[PDB]
Amino acid sequence: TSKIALFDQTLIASLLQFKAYKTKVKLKISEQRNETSGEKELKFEISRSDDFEFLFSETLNNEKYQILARDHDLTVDFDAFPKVIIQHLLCKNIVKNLEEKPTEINIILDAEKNFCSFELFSKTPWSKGKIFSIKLHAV
Amino acid sequence: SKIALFDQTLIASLLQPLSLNQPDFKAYKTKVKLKISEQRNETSGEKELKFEISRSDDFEFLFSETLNNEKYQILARDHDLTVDFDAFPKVIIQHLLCKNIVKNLKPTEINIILDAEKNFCSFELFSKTPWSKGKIFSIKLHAVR
Repeated sequence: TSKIALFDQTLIASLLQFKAYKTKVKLKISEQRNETSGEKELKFEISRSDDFEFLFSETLNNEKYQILARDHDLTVDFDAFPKVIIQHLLCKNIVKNLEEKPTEINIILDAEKNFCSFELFSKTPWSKGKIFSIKLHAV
Repeated sequence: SKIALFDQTLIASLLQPLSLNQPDFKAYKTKVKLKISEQRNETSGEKELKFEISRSDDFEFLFSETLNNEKYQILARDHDLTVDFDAFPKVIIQHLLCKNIVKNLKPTEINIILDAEKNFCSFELFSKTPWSKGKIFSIKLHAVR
């Protein structure tokens, strides 16, 4: 409940299995309250305007986030995490890519389709600049 | 055939222990001279990258490390570097060349951790991001003696 949409946009992501493919994916990031505990939650939803069976999501609470900031050396707290992610996605690189090969979003699919890994990057002159990778589960 | 690629005085945050037998490390902002040079190994002829840290405050303050391609591969692995050994110095140096137009008319970005016996010091370089400290790499430098 108390679901506030913070980001809802179609992005170009390169999909992986091991042949790569740049495809359009809908990413939704929203704020919600856990029904039993009332605690703040962050929900990530990935879907495709073509594949209807392509539905993945993950809900993060503060505990789940601590694992994510441990694995990716994030210094931002759970509250600021979506603000800096959404700022990166919407405000930072306003570069239009002509579509009738590098991507800042990588999606790695499971052969069984039980999940997928959603990866966000901010390239640097010396590294790929991985921000975080989140495991999204089949809906 | 040693060539100095970078030679500048930088502000670093220095951590040094009270003693070899005590937990306490005290922290200081201090000016250190960093020198990055390229050279050829005398026996093998292979390309080497040398890092040297010194400071006018203490003639006994002399640390260095020489990286060859193999040593670098370990460093690249530990810090997820995607640039090759040849490009590494050019990129790091281009990063360090900082025109601060902060014409006044304290985040450091360099951390140095010392040994109690002064046998080594860990040199760490950072480029802050909105979500992280942005560690570029850390290099263990050894006492020059």
